[PDB]
Amino acid sequence: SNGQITAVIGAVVDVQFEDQLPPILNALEVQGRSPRLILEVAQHLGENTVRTIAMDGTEGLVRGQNVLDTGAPIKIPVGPETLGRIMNVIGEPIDERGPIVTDKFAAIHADAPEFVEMSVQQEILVTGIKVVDLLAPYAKGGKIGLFGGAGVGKTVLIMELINNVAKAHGGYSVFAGVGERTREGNDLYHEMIESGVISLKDKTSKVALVYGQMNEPPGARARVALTGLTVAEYFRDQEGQDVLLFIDNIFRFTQAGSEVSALLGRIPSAVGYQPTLATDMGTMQERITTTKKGSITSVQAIYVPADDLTDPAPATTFAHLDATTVLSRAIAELGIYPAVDPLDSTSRILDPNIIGEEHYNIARGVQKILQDYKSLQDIIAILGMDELSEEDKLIVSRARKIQRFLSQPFQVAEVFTGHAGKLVPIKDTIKGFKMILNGELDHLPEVAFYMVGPIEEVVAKAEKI
Amino acid sequence: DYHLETERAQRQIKQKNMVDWIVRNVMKSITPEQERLMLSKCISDLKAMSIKA
Amino acid sequence: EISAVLEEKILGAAPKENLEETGRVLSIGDGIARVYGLKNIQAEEMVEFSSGLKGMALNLEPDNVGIVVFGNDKHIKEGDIVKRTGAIVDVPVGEELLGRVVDALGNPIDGKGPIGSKTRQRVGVKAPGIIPRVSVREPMQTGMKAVDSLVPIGRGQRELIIGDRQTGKTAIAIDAIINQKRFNDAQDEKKKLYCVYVAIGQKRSTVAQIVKRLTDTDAMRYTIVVSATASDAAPLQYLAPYSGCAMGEFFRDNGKHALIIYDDLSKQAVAYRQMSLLLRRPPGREAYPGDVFYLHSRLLERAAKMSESNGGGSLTALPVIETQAGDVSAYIPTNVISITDGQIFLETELFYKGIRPAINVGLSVSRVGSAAQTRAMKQVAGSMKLELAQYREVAAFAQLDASTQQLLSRGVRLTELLKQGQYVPMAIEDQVAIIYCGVRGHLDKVEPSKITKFEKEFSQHIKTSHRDILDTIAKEGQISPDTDAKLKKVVTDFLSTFQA
Amino acid sequence: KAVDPIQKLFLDKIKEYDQKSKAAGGKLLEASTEIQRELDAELDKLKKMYGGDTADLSKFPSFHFEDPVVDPINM
Ligand SMILES: Nc1ncnc2c1ncn2[C@@H]1O[C@H](COP(=O)(O)OP(=O)(O)OP(=O)(O)O)[C@@H](O)[C@H]1O
Ligand SMILES: Nc1ncnc2c1ncn2[C@@H]1O[C@H](COP(=O)(O)OP(=O)(O)OP(=O)(O)O)[C@@H](O)[C@H]1O
Ligand SMILES: [Mg+2]
Ligand SMILES: [Mg+2]
Repeated sequence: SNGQITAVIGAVVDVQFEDQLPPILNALEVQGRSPRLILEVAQHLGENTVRTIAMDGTEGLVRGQNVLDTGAPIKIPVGPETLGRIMNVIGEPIDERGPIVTDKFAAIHADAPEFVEMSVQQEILVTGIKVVDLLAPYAKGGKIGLFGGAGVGKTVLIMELINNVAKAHGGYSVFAGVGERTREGNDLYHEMIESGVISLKDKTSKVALVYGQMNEPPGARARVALTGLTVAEYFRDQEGQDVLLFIDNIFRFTQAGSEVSALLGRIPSAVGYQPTLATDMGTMQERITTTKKGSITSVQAIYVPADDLTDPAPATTFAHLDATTVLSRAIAELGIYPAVDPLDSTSRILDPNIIGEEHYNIARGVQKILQDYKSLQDIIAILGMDELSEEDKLIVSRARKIQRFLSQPFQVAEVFTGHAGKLVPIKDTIKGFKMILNGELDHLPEVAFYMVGPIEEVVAKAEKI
Repeated sequence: DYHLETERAQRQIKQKNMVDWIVRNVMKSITPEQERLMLSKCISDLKAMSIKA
Repeated sequence: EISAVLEEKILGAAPKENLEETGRVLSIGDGIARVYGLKNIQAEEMVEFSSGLKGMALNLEPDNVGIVVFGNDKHIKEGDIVKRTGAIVDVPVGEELLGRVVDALGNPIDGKGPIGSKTRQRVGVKAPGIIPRVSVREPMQTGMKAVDSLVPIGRGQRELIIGDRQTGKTAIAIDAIINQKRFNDAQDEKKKLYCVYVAIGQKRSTVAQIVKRLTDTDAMRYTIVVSATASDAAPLQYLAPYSGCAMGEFFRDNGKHALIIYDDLSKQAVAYRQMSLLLRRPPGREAYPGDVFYLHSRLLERAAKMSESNGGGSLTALPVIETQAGDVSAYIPTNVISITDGQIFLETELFYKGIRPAINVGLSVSRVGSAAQTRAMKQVAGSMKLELAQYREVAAFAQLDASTQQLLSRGVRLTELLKQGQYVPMAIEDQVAIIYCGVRGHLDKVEPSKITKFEKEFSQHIKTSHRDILDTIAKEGQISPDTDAKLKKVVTDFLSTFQA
Repeated sequence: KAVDPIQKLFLDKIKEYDQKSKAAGGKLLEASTEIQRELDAELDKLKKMYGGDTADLSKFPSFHFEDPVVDPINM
């Protein structure tokens, strides 16, 4: 039927319907509004009034304004025709190339795959990054989370993974920009234009982009991730393809959910969060999976507010991921890029029966050396290096060489620095770290280990000095 | 600068006492016949607003 | 004289008491007024009280309307009459505000008279999207040698000025405003820039001194000062950044270029925290509301570089954040760092040692970088950045080799070269020449205490009988190796002439 | 035109004050004591600040070139 706006507070619009109530998650179109204001029903308030979250701004809304029930949730175009196109939260094209002419639509809200639709295959995905491919290796089909604060480098790691994996992938790709800079989305779009992954002149585009950024109202930022999920779910189930899903970033989705939680009349959770943060994140993340119909490899960035890991939103996101890559500000202060914490990143593929016995033993030896160095740093900061024994000096020297060799010049970061980006095969990674752990390179200065890809570049840089 | 400050101070003082004398004389300007005329004009304006429905 | 002004003010003060759907104040307190009535009022609509104050209709409850008062609450009593204006909260915009000090609502407080504005713009306007945006490619010249070399700013960029109290944040911002006089007085309309200074929570004497400093340097002719001082109400301090952003968005949407400074956004967040705590909203991190990130993000997203189809305009933001004990790990600084494109960190330790501006090179970065610089400045700043990185690498442990002592001396000379006095910004050609002399080893025989005197005398010498060098630099746009050799020869001649 | 009686009365009082000020030669008309005291205090403060007590500032001041003694050229 037809409803009327009875309250507007923030991005929360209460609308009263006369005859029949639209269901929860149903999309309502506001009449008399030019740029398609769409409201999603969140709860039935009672007395034939429902409460909705707006997918755009609520300015210019008067009380009693007519709103029309569409009889369905937010439906978004899915298919081969969405490749190479940019879409907003409600699936409208925003790349100014005309409408997306497709026959297939899907609702952005869907139930998670069941317990019987699960695959347990764990095959290592080689990324070309030494700290990733050694300590927390990625899996072909599975969830990867890049945790990081403000300015520690997550977009650079996202772009490096897209450069190293998505171009030489073959299957498909979906990017979901969630609450980030619109400049980043413009730069990524033009990057995919130049690299040939998007073709403006013809077909055979491989990546579909969905963008809802930080200038959007909190209603739009809380649903654009589901739109990108819907594109990836169609490419996985109805086509049986291997899909790459990049999301940047998840915390904007779970923060936009908390911005409207006070306006929904909810009691706030601990540290002023939404009391349904865990359940909303669970229902969102369980749709991203590798099924028996198709495979999805997902890379999601996660923001930690005020450089805190015990915040409820990243602490909830930790249990929903296979591989974690935690980025630390203190490592970035030391000039090591990427600033991956080696003692805080886990993969669950790091098993001697999956990635090899030598690879597992080298990774655990590196982690033990860095833990011993971290324990020694307290005595080093006070009494200096003179009080240390000879084995402690060897531990410190090898650990500093290991920390320098974990850094790697990225191809996407060259404009920041000028170093040529290096792609390191995993056999060269385990050979170089086995050489460092065996003490075969103790006679080299540690500066030669800095910003070089293979161990041959370490020897060449040491001989250059 | 001294001439400018002196003229500005005299202008400010002239404005202040003119405003105060205008307030006092306006409070002394009310006559009952003009009060009845103003009340009739207010009633006519209220009736004109009543017409504009 | 005076009587004509009195007649004009009387004739312009038409009450026009007709229709006027109104409401009654049920209760007044804590800066929030509950109004019974106003059935057809809109959300975020400006209203007027009976005492002349103005407010914004925040909450559209069924039986009442919650209104945020832009002023003191002692002028409003129970049962007052609230009139709706029919417009969402808007401020006057235009070129009429240039040279004016206004409050958060746009009312002039400098005593210069009314503003003859023709257009008004709302303060809650959404930011441009992906398509109407283009990459930042035009340079923003603040006139500071360290900023223009190491942490460059482009037009449309959002660059944060973050540091402790009394470290020179306002000094950098005012020098950036003053430096645009050479562009504004020139003929190139594309390089002209219009400045907006938003003073939030400061003392009134400080704002008066800033306005006098801008008037003495004649930077006031292209500057709008939006003032919300420490004695003003918290809603005025909250509204002032958005009013100034609307005034800068006027130039942004009309093909012009505007630079806006919010000094400081930490005091605006304190005022908004007071407003939310008086609204009984749930406190979060450090008792702040959970939408303070959205507050700064919706303010700063309106500063962007438009496309050529949108007029080619731009709005540049310089937010200011005051930290406690140099902590950039707090909530508000981390929010503004995540929003903006880069920061300029100011150190208390460097400020106590006389290094002014006290810019931390290791912490202040700019994500735009090479697109925000000219060719000659970028060519010399890459070498300067590499040499300062080498100096910071070798001075961390040396607390020796001839090469290490050479790098230490070079880094000391570059550090003394980047020091600049207050209120005297430099043109980009003078900075390019100065950094060229520092980088190329021309200061190797010069003591670090005489670098400033050498810099002044070399600038005088270049402006005296080396105008053809500046003409060649402006024509080429860079430094060719032939002109590099000529510059090395005339530098050697100048240093031999000064002392022999 | 629908001229308000209050605005017309205000204009009549302003014209009356202007005519009386012309009759009074532009002097202050029926000013209160406190305004006169504040005017005298401000005039005295500006006279002391601008040095009007030393000499009359409404006229052209006279100047004397302080006779210079150069440094000893000889030793
Ligand atoms: N691999 C790298 N090589 C060189 N510099 C790097 C690298 N990674 C990050 N940086 C530096 O860190 C800065 C921050 O990068 P980026 O914008 O990707 O961080 P982020 O974690 O996404 O930040 P935000 O959360 O604010 O979006 C870069 O602009 C660059 O200066
Ligand atoms: N480059 C400079 N050269 C000389 N003095 C400087 C320079 N920069 C700043 N100062 C001085 O440092 C003092 C503090 O600077 P300023 O007031 O700009 O800092 P601020 O961070 O805005 O302080 P506040 O926290 O009080 O706002 C002033 O006395 C100013 O003159
Ligand atoms: Mg990022
Ligand atoms: Mg200041």
